[PDB]
Amino acid sequence: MIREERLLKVLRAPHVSEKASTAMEKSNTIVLKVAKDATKAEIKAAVQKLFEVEVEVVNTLVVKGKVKRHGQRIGRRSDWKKAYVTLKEGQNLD
Amino acid sequence: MKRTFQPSVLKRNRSHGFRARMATKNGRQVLARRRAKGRARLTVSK
Amino acid sequence: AVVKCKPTSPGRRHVVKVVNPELHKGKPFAPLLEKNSKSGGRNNNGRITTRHIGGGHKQAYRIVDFKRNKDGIPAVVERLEYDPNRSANIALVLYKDGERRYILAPKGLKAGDQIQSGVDAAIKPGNTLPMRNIPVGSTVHNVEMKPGKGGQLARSAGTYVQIVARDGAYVTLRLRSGEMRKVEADCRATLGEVGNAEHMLRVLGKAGAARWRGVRPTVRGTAMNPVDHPHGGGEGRNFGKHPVTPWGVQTKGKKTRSNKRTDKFIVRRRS
RNA sequence: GCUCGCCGGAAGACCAAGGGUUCCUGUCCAACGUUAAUCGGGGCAGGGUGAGUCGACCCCUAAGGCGAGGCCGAAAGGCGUAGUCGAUGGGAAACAGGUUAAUAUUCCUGUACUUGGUGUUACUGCGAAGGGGGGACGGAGAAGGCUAUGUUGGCCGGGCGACGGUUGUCCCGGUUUAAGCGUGUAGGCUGGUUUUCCAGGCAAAUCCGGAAAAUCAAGGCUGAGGCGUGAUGACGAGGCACUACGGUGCUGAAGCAACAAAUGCCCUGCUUCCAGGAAAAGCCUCUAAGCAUCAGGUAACAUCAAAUCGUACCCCAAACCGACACGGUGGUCAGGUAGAGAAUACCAAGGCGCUUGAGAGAACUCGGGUGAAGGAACUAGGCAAAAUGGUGCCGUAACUUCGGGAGAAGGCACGCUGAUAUGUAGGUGAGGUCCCUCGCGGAUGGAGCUGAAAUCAGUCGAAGAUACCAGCUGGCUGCAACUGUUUAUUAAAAACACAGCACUGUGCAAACACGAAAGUGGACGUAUACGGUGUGACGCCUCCCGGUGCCGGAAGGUUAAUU
RNA sequence: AGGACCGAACCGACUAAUGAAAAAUUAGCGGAUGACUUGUGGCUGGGGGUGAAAGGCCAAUCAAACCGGGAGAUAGCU
Repeated sequence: MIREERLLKVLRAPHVSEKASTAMEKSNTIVLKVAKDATKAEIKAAVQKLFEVEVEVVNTLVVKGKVKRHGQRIGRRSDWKKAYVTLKEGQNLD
Repeated sequence: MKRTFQPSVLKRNRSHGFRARMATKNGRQVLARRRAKGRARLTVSK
Repeated sequence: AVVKCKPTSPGRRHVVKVVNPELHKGKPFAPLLEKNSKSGGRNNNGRITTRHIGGGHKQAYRIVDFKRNKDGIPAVVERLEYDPNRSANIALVLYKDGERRYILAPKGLKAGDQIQSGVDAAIKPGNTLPMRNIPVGSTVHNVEMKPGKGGQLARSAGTYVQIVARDGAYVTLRLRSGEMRKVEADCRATLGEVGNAEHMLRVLGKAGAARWRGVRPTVRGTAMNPVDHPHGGGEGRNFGKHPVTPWGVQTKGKKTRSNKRTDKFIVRRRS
């Protein structure tokens, strides 16, 4: 049982990319940016409540931040957690 | 030719890392000194 | 028996094996085993405290019974076994009550021999009883110095002690060194000589053998530089000084016993 | 794109360590790249790392670390008990195919497995900080059984030749398929089952150990591979539709047999040797306190569960350690022909041509090739080159510690073809036939397959161990017995070490060593042991105690604090 | 059987000629079941360690490491 408030905080964004699109189309799997602390179960819960859609399974991974250079000064982008969430057969997501 | 530095992360940490430094009085002193100096990287710890 | 090995290579030429067939060809009694890691002759400070120790073969520790307290229960000798931890051979015995122990194998002992500890026990080889009960003139081994402690004198491959006298609460032992020593008469002792008496006839025959026995090589002080040893230095071979340890103390002759606490027990020093 | 060349026990493929975006795409060429650069491991932007079963985490411990109390120490702190950490070791579980520009045992497809809860009905002794078993272990050697893998034939598809021949004993390609489940084999280990008692296993034990007694000779454990299923599937040479020339979608034949065969597996086995070969948990089992008709245990079945972190890419290197796009770096994989071979040569798969080129064809330098006659005359010195170089057989001195010396020396044979023998000796081994406690069984049988070595006869060349590969040999002699070790980076030796020898200390709270100490090593050793010193295999051997040391003595002389 | 023999890997470094290289190269060379070699981790600390002993090695540094301090040591010398 995850708290409503917690759930709302978990899910950061949808991730747009070719791969993501492919996943959506073929495998019925949505690619989300989620909180770095968000566990799989929590993510699933969030998905179910907040998008109103049955979840088969969630795979997560941590994306490491790229090191960049703004002019002369070096600086690193933040790490962030990506989640492939596979929706059950016949579940169409808006 | 096998040069002197042959890195190993665990070994480095055990040797020089924060916890090791903390463990002894002299280590602590070193840390303090570093702090005083204004070091950004207080220890070898990443 | 001793066996001079045929010189099919140098390093085998001068080898003499001591091959006893009556030893157990097999894995030892595992309950009585325990771990025994190597020092390298280095103490808790991590410094080398005794030179020339290092390496050699992994060895288990057989838990030998030197206290020898199963009084009244007769044991029977199951087998003789190789112990890597000592010059003697050990013997796995089986008490009538089902317990097993290792003991130093004495001279005549073999599989099937019955042995017994206690005051009542028969004065025969391998039997153990207090030296007040043991007849004067007898050869004993595995001799306790303090009652109850465990055998400390005469444990090595072909050693034994003579009970020369029993004067009241003490008995006088003629130790293998030639030292005559008073010992409390209630101290325990095992009848006969300890076993593996042709141990001294073995000859290692090569450098490697020594190494295998955990003995690193020994450098001569005279081969060193003066900063290292008192004998060091000299152009060519010089040695114009009285022999001494690496720590400057005389080596040829100078006595080093300082124990004033046990001077009373020493009847006569060895010669 | 087509040729050419190089690596191929790597200059290929996959990891660890280390790095940390170098990966992929688009875009830009100032700088960086030893030249140019449209290219890049460079700049900028975007994308990319998907796990119950791989690894970490986790449970367990080794060396070792920390260490409540504690012992010790001016202080700081040292050592260490209980404990708790610490992998490089022990501990549950996944395979095949398909897919991305870039991930995959992680996605998808198929087919699996594991150990937890929870609930069940069925049963009914459960229970640990404890007991026992197990885990649990060395070197070498030898086979035998296997597979990986390869070769040939069969089969299936395609081919009929840019130049003489090529419808055949011809040419090219393919002929692949897992874990799991079932079977429990080659083979290895052990005698089982029941009963009774017992000073043992810190207490108890129905467990282990020990005693008896009965009765049956098969009982159990282990075990590669094969076979079956998994699989009416998947993959499949290439054909056929579309084409953003990147590829996408459909389709799909055969898919067998024999022989050879590992250093891999059975094997943590067996045999043997002495130098005598981790630990703890998981796992099995036994009970105690306990609880007692409850919990807990095992039984299947249902359901839920398996979080977290790593996953790109380089990894003998242009990405790690070397200031550089400059030598070092642990593991795994190991095709063909020749060969003893992981050597060597040429090749496969795959990967590269080393980020300045173009000419010229002087001296001189580097790295190679050949050389008349002579053959060490060179030189400090045959330094360097040259030479020797294989298998089999014959043959082989002094001296010797009887092992050696010895590959001593020195010689002969060596290709190809035919025959012996349309392929032998051997190896393997199908049908058939017989037996049978019935199976992965035993006999007999020899088809097919594979296959040296030799002899005889012929034959070609200047030359047959034809290339690469691959000892120079002998004689006298110093030193050190020997194998070893050593001045990282001018010294590898006659130096150090060595087995052996001798002296000497040391009686165990050992001498000695590290420690203001506690303590630790010596050693869980005990004089056939340990320390120190010298000598240095083996053989034959090996006067002086005045000096300096050490050992013993203590009559006298002298002699501190103290008084 | 073997600190046995010939010989790749692997470990080394006797001869030779020659910055890519602050010790390498190519050609030969020694050991190659052991007193072998190697990965990972651990321990020993500066008059201290370790040393089959060369004053060797202890982070390209060794007859006393490096870093900071006494410290602007002292310098009848340049």
